[PDB]
Amino acid sequence: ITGLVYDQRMMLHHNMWDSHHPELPQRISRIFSRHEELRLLSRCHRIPARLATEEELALCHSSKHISIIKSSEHMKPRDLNRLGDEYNSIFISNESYTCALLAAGSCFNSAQAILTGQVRNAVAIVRPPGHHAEKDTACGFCFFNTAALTARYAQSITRESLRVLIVDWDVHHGNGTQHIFEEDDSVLYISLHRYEDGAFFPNSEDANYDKVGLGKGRGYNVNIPWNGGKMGDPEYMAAFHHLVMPIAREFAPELVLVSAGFDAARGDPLGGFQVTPEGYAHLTHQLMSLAAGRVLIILEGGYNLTSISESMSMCTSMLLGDSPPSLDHLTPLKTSATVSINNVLRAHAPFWSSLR
Ligand SMILES: NCCCNCCCCCC(O)(O)C(F)(F)F
Ligand SMILES: [Br-]
Ligand SMILES: [Br-]
Ligand SMILES: [Br-]
Ligand SMILES: [K+]
Ligand SMILES: [K+]
Ligand SMILES: [Zn+2]
Repeated sequence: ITGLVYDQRMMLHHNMWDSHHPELPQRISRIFSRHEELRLLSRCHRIPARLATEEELALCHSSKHISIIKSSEHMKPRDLNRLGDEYNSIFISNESYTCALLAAGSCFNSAQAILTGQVRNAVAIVRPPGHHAEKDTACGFCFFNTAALTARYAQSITRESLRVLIVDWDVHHGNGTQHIFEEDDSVLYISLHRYEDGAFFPNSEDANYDKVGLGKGRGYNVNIPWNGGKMGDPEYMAAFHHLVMPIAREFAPELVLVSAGFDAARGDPLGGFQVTPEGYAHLTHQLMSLAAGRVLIILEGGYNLTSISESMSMCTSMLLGDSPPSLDHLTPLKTSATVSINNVLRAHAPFWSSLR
């Protein structure tokens, strides 16, 4: 069976100055609603949300960071505004901390359900997102790094060296996730992201292909950066075919986490890409051949309400065992994307024998 967690309480996090800010509360209600419409919801086993504990947060975050974000809970508006503006792209309301605890806790429960064999796989319709969050700071709509925390939680209830793969197909680089695991050979981080030579958020050259990890983590950080063109299904299918999947098989994860942002989607106001729902279905389907089907799909970004609802529903459909929808005829990829994939191929060929 396929697990699903959703809690409307996570809608409580909101922007009291700009109510039309793209990271909307209804991002999660709309995705959930689409699951009802497509009658996918009843096919799933509902997994309860819970609060992450401060101890669980400490798995990836410093006492300082946890403490300050926690304090925002009892802050007055003007102090909330001040505190948020101290970060890169953050808004805060009195409910933000709790919502971020719920987001992470929901994912812990889902990973637990997967690892105990209660479900085979699962989707987590959560917010605020997580993958920009660093050990010591909030960033890009994220407070705590949900997927990173779920990885450590997973290892904490199995064995410390449980091989976790994190595929991050949110259109932005997960800077927080890369950094948290940069010296780690037990968590393989693979991100596809619009890069534009560092001009695309989060504007750091950390996201380039030559950042392959440090220390015993060398080779266990894979950045696939897109430059120039409007990337869509063919570019992503080719990157999975040439890079993501063979690296994944060689790594042989025991658990796959998808930092599944849907802002690379056709229609997204931010991403500028054109991955279709069918595309996301095929990416999901391929990831399902890993870790004996143990896949947790975690909502990150994505800001066209219609696009993210259709896209994530299609993923859940794949996790339920539906056959992949047919892709549009795959155009020869944009020459820029070929150059990107070759750069990664050359950068990780020394660490992965499947790449040569
Ligand atoms: N003029 C400044 C534009 C800054 N734009 C911020 C984009 C944030 C993206 C967040 C995300 O989609 O990566 C997450 F997954 F975290 F939600
Ligand atoms: Br923005
Ligand atoms: Br239903
Ligand atoms: Br952006
Ligand atoms: K990404
Ligand atoms: K790593
Ligand atoms: Zn994003």
